[PDB]
Amino acid sequence: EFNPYARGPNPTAASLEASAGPFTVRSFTVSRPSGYGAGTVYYPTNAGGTVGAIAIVPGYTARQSSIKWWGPRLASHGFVVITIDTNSTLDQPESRSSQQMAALRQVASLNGTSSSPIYGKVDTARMGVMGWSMGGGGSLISAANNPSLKAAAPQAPWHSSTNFSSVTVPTLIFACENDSIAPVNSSALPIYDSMSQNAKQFLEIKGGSHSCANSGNSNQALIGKKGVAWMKRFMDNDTRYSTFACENPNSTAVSDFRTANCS
Ligand SMILES: *[C@@H]1O[C@H](CO)[C@@H](O)[C@H](O)[C@H]1NC(C)=O
Ligand SMILES: *[C@@H]1O[C@H](CO)[C@@H](O)[C@H](O)[C@H]1NC(C)=O
Ligand SMILES: *[C@@H]1O[C@H](CO)[C@@H](O)[C@H](O)[C@H]1NC(C)=O
Ligand SMILES: *[C@@H]1O[C@H](CO)[C@@H](O)[C@H](O)[C@H]1NC(C)=O
Repeated sequence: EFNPYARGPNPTAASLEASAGPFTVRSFTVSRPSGYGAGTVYYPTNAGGTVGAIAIVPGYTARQSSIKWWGPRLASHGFVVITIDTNSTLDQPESRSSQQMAALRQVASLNGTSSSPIYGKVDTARMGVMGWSMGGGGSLISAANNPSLKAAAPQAPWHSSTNFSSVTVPTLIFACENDSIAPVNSSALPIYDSMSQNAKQFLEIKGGSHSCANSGNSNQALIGKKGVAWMKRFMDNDTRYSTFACENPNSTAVSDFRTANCS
């Protein structure tokens, strides 16, 4: 069927590995954050139609800088992306999930706000969640509590419980092989293995420390391709991205790859 959510040119490995997607990106600081500490909104100026919204949360002690690279990278492919700072840098996963969802709520509110740069740019029914470490755990809590979310793609996630068997949202877990903060064997892989009801994927970056998917990482072509492909496939229902979303990269930079129920 004609997909009313399809945006942008037909993807290629090259187009998805590039630093920038097809759309021009602008950004603004949120003047009065509603339910979180601070936020930057990244948006395409020329997507050609309304686009989904993604909210991204940092890890413990961390700020927008740790996750900022996702803002332009995703927005340039046709998303409105909010990177947040938490109320406290020492907020835990449940609080991070609440704040992530408050950020999505504010982006949806701004779609209806005539003074906003994202006035009329958002499809409030199509949302995604991403984040690092405790903000990754928070993303999985967000998905568990809000199953109408269309996609989740946390990185090096941690939560006090690894049991996300209730999650029905398509979930891509970025993991870091040599993580010594939230070891893969005790955190990311148990989380991945808990999820039985969803499309899901596990992508472990070989030799990576806990920060392996953060701003300034040396694998932006692969990690950015996978994140954009997952969000395109599931937030936009865009089957042009089915092979990019589901494929094993068969990459010497990937130490572990798993996927299930992917189409
Ligand atoms: C974040 O702080 C705002 C402002 O005080 C508040 O409305 C919100 O409830 C806080 N969120 C959490 C999860 O503590
Ligand atoms: C966002 O606003 C635009 C223009 O007013 C509108 O066409 C669109 O439906 C809105 N989004 C949602 C999800 O209602
Ligand atoms: C996770 O929680 C579900 C729901 O209680 C339970 O049936 C299951 O045993 C737990 N799963 C794991 C993977 O420990
Ligand atoms: C991985 O290899 C399989 C089997 O040869 C192939 O179907 C798939 O395209 C490969 N992935 C990439 C990125 O080429």
